[PDB]
Amino acid sequence: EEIIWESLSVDVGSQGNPGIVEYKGVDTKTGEVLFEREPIPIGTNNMGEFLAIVHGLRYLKERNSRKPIYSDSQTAIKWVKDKKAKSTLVRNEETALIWKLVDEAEEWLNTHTYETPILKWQTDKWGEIKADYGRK
RNA sequence: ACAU
DNA sequence: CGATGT
Ligand SMILES: [K+]
Ligand SMILES: [Mn+2]
Ligand SMILES: [Mn+2]
Ligand SMILES: [Mn+2]
Ligand SMILES: [Mn+2]
Ligand SMILES: [Mn+2]
Repeated sequence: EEIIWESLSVDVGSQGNPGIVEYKGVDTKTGEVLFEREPIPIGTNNMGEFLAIVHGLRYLKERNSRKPIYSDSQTAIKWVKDKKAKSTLVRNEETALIWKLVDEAEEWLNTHTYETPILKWQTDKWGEIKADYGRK
């Protein structure tokens, strides 16, 4: 209903799907960019959406912040809840990097706690999430 | 049918 | 038009 402006917004960006994947996190209120992941040669949109949330959790935890995280990805929000990224991406040499990062993100979830609310950004009501890359 |  | 997901 109401945007929680005191929040962190995260989003994937890509060149192809599967393709080059990156992600960033921004202050929902100001748009200030707070982190940006270096492009990963091959990944899926949903893997990046997932890594973005987990990085957000780790970022806020390190800084003792209780802000929620917004993501526009139904899939990634569920993967984080389940602590299991059920990606269909083949495991081969090409995809080894992204799969390592995803496996490690899952491992972090299974060994750490958080109270961070993970909220659905309501794109249909509010427009693009503020971490969007503007490529669509 | 919803979300990317 | 194609792909990734529940
Ligand atoms: K969107
Ligand atoms: Mn997104
Ligand atoms: Mn795994
Ligand atoms: Mn986007
Ligand atoms: Mn367009
Ligand atoms: Mn489009």
